[PDB]
Amino acid sequence: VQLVESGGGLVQPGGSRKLSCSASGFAFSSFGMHWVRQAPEKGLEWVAYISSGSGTIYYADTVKGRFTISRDDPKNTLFLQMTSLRSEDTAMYYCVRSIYYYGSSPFDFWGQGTTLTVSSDIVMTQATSSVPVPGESVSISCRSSKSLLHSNGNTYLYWFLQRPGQSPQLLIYRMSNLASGVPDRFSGSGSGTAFTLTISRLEAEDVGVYYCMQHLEYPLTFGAGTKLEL
Amino acid sequence: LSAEDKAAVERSKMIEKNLKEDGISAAKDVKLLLLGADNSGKSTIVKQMKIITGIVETHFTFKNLHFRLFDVGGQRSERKKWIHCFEDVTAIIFCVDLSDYNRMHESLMLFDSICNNKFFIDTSIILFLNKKDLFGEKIKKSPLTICFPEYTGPNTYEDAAAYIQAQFESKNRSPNKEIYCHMTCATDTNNAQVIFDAVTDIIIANNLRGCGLY
Amino acid sequence: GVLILTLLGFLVAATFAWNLLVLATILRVRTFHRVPHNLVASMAVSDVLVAALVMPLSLVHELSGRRWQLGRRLCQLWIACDVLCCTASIWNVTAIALDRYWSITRPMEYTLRTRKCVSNVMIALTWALSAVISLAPLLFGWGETYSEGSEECQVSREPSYAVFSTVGAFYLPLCVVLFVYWKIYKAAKFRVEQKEQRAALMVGILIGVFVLCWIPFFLTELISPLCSCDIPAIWKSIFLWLGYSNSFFNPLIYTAFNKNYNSAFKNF
Amino acid sequence: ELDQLRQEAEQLKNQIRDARKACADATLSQITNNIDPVGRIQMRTRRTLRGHLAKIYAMHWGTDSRLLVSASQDGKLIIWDSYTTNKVHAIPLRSSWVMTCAYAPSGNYVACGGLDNICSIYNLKTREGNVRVSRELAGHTGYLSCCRFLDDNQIVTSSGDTTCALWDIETGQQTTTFTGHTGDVMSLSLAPDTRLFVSGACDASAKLWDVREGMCRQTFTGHESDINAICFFPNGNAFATGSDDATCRLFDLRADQELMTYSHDNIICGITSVSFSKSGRLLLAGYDDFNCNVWDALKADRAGVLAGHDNRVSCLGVTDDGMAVATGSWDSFLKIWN
Amino acid sequence: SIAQARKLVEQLKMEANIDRIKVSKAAADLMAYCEAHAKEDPLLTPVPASENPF
Ligand SMILES: NCCc1c[nH]c2ccc(C(N)=O)cc12
Repeated sequence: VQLVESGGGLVQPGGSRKLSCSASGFAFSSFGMHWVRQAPEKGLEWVAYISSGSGTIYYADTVKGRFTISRDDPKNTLFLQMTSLRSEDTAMYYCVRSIYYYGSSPFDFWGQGTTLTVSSDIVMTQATSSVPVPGESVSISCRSSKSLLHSNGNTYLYWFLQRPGQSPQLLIYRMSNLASGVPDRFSGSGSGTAFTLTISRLEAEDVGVYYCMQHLEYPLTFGAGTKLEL
Repeated sequence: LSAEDKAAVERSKMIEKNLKEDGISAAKDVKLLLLGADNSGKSTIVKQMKIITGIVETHFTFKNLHFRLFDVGGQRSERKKWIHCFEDVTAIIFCVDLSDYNRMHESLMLFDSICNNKFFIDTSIILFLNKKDLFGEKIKKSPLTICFPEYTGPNTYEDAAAYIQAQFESKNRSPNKEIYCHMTCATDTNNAQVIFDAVTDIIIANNLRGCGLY
Repeated sequence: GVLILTLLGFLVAATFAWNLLVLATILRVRTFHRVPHNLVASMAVSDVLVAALVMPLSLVHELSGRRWQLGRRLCQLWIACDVLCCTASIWNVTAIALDRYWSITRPMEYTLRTRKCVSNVMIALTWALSAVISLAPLLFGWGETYSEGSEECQVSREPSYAVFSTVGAFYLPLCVVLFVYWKIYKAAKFRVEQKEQRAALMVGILIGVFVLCWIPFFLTELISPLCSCDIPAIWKSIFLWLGYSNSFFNPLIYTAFNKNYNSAFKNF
Repeated sequence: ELDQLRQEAEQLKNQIRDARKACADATLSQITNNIDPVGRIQMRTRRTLRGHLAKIYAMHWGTDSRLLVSASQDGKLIIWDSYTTNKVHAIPLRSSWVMTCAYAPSGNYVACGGLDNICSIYNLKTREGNVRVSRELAGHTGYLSCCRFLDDNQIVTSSGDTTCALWDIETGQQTTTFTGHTGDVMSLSLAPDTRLFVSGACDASAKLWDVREGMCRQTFTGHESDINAICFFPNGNAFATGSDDATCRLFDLRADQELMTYSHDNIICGITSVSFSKSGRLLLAGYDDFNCNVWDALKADRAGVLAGHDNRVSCLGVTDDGMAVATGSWDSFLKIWN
Repeated sequence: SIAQARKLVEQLKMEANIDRIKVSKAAADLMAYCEAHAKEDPLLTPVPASENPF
C-alpha cells in the first residue's frame, strides 16, 4: 500500500493551485478519501471528503465555495482544486483512506503529504499538553462537549500517534478496539464525555503527540494534542 | 442513523447494482445438457466449440446467440443426488454410436432413465446418431443379429437405421415431449444449424402452450 | 315482467367479483409477476369500472324510459365514463392478441426486456386514445350532449362524430384481431389429432364472442345518423346490454382455461 | 476359506444384536409420560433477505449471531447483516455448481465447494480491501457434500466417493482418510469438543469417527432409505437424522441404539435439514412440501409449523444464543424467525 | 476377496466389545439437561420485546 501526493510550492494570495495524489497497492475504487491539513506549528484539521462511487461530498465551513474535490478511478488519482488562496491556507496536506462496513477500521492508512505556502460543533478538549516520562505506565485523558455514545451501542473516538517527521498512525478505533500491527501494551477505555488511553511498559518509539478525534457527525474535529518527552 | 451507518447503506446499494447487471447478461444465454456413453462423440459434436474430473463446460456463438454446453461424464457416482441442478435447461443432447454393438443395451437403458425422470417431464431431446459411414461398412459382415437377436427384416443399411431409431423412440411416454433425430458422420460440419433449428421450434411450442392452442 | 330485471342483477353483481378476484390473485401470488400478466391486469381494471360505474347507474335509465331527472352535471360524467371504459376493454383485447402474434412469428428477439417495453407501451396508449374520443364533445362542441327538453341524455348524434368515433373504437381494431388469429392458425398447422381440434375450438371461441357482442350495436350507430332509420327503443336496449356482457366473458377466456391460474384459484 | 469368513460375520452380527436387547429395559416415551406438554409454538417472520437470483443450496451462521453466508447456483457468495438487512461482501465463484458453505469460528475465512470436486478457502480480513482465494484443496474423486471448520488450519470434508478426509490448509495435503461407507456421504456434524464427528450416507447407516486415531467406533442402522441430514444433541451424547422415508430418528451413543421416531401419517415427502434448540427440547426439520415443522424432542409430538416459502426448503440454522432461526429455500429467498 | 473379508471381521470385533448402559438411565440423563436449561431458551420461553434484537 502506497499513497504519494504531488503539487505544492509558493503561490501569491488570490491565486489557484491543484493538488494530486496517486495510489498503488490496494483496491482504490472501494475506499473513501479525505484531506487533512496541519499548520506549521499547530494541530490537525479536516478539510474535505468524497465517498466511494462519488455520491457524497462534504466540505469544512472555512473552505466552502473555494475548494473542490474529485477523483478519477481508472487512473487511481485524487484531486483538490483551490481558488482565492489566503494566508491561512499555508499547511501540510495529507491523504487518508477509509472504508465503511460492519467491523471495519477507518482512517487506517495515511500518506506523506506536500507543503503549500501562501504569502453547533463538538469541542474536544485535551487539558494536558506535555508529560515527562521507559518501563512505566502513562495515562492520557480526553473530554467532549457532547456525548459520543449512540443508541446502537457504539462510541466513536479515535486515537492517533504522530512521531516527529512522520505521518500519523492509527492506534485505537471505535473506543477500545486495537488496530492491526499495534503491540498489545496499548489499552483504551472510557465512558461518555470521559476517555483515557493507557500505555503499559513504555519503551522506545513511543514518543510523540497523541490526538483525539470524533466521528459522530460532520464536520470531524480533533483535539489539541498531548506530547511525551524524554 | 450515525455517520458511519449512512456510509454502510451506500456500500450495500452499490453491491445490489452490480448483481442486477450480472443477471441481465446471464439471462440471455442458452444452456444445454450433453449426455451419452463413453467414446460416442460428445467431445467433438461441434467443430467451432471452445473450452472455457468434475464437469466440463464448452461454449460457442452462432448467429446472435450464446450457447453453453455441459458434459458430466466424470461423475462416476449416483445421479439421483445431483441431477436436479440441471432442471432449468432448454434441452438435452444425447449421442449414441451405431458401430459399437456392445455399447447398445447400455445406451438404451440410460436413455430410458433420463427420458422418464421426474425433473425432465417436459424437456425435449435432440438425438444424434454418429458413425454412419462405419455402420454401412460393418452391417455386411455383422447382420445386426449380435445386438438384436429378435430382428427379422432386410439386411439393407436403410432398414437397419430405421429399426435402431424406432427402438429409441419407444421409450417416450409423454404428450408434451418431442425428439429430434439426425444422422451425422465424422466429416460432417453442419451441426450448429441443426441445434439452432431445434431450439427455435422448442420456444415456438412453449409460447403456443402458454396461449393455450397446443 | 319483473324477473328479467332480477337476471340483470346477477350479471352486474357477479362481474364485479370475477374481476376483483383476478386483481387480488395477481398481487397475492408471486408467480403471476411475469411479463404477460400486466396486460391481463389492465383488462380487469377496465372491466371493474364498467361493473361499478356504468351498468349500475345506467340500469336506472330503463324503467324511466328516456327521462333523466338526476342532474345536468351528472350526465356529462356518466356519458363520458360509459364511453371511456368500453373503449378500453376493446383495445385491451387487441393488445393481448398482438403480444401472442409476435411471440410465435419472432421468438428469438421478442423476449426478455424488449417484450416488456412494448407490452407497457400498449397499456399506456390504450388509455390515452380512449380519453380523446370520450372527452372531445365535452371540451369542444361537436353536438349537444344534454337538453332540458324531455330530460334526455344521450351521446352526440352529429354525422362527424358518428363516422369518427365508431371507426376509431371498433372498426379499426377489429381488422387487426382477424388478421392476427388467421396467421396464428397457419403457424400451428404449418409447424405441425387433438392439436388440430384444439386449434379450431379455441380460436373460434375468441372470435365469435368478440364478433357477436359488439357488431349489432356498432352497425346501427353508423346508419342512423346517416340514414333516417328510427329503430324501436326495444332494440336500442337489447343491442346495448350485449356490449356490457363482454366484460363478463373476458375472464372466462383469458384466465379460466389456464392451468397456472387454476392452482391459485383453488388455494383461495 | 471364504465361506468360513462369511459365516464368521453372521456370528458376530447376532452377538451385537443380542447385547443391545439386554440393555433395553424401558422406552423414552414410557419414562417421559409424566411431563407437562410444551404447548403451542408460534413464530413470526422478522427479516426477509433478498438479492439472490437462483436457488439457494446452503447457509451457515457466525459465532457472534450477527453475520451469515449463503451460496446459490448463480455463482455468488453473499455475507449478510441480520440486524440492519445489509450486504457486506459479494464473492464471485469460478464454478457455479456449489453445494455447501461454512463459516470459520474466528470469523476470518469461509469455504465452498460442489461438482468441481474442490474445496476453496477465502480470506475476508486482509489488506487491499477485497476478498481473495487463499487455497484450493484437491484429491477427492467425487462431489463435495459438506465441510466444517475445526480451527483456522484444519477442515473436515465429505464427498460422493464414499470417503471423508481431514485437511491441513497450509500444506494443502490430507492427514487422515475415513473409509468404511458403501454409499455416497451426504451429511456431516461436528461435536462441541471437536474430538469426534458423525456422518450419514446413502447406504442408510450412520457412523461415529475419532479424529485423532482415524477409526470407526460405532455404526447405527435404523432407516429404510438414504440419510440427508444429521446433527448432535447440545449435550454431545446423542444425535438426530433425517431421511427420504419421511422420518426423523434419535440415536444415543452410550446405549448404542435408537430411542425415538418422529413420524406422521400425512407426510410423504423427504427431509432436507434438521437442527436443535439451545436446551435440546425442540427439533426443527425442513421438508420438500414447502414447510418446516417443530417437534417435541421428548414427547414426540408436533408443536408448530413454519410456512412462508413457495418452493423446497433446503437449509436450516439456529444461532449460538438461540434467539432466531433462519431458513433458506429454492425460491431465492431466506427469512429470519423469532 | 479374502483381504476384504478379513478387513470386515476385525472391525466387527471392535464394535462388539464395548461398554453399554441401560436405556432407562440414558433417557433420564436427557431429562436433566432439558430441565436445567429451560429458563435460558428464547424459542421455548419468548423474551420480552425490550430484549429482542429482531
Ligand atoms: N355502450 C358503449 C358506448 C360506446 C363506447 N364507445 C363508443 C364509441 C362511439 C359511440 C357512439 N358513436 O355512439 C358509443 C360508444
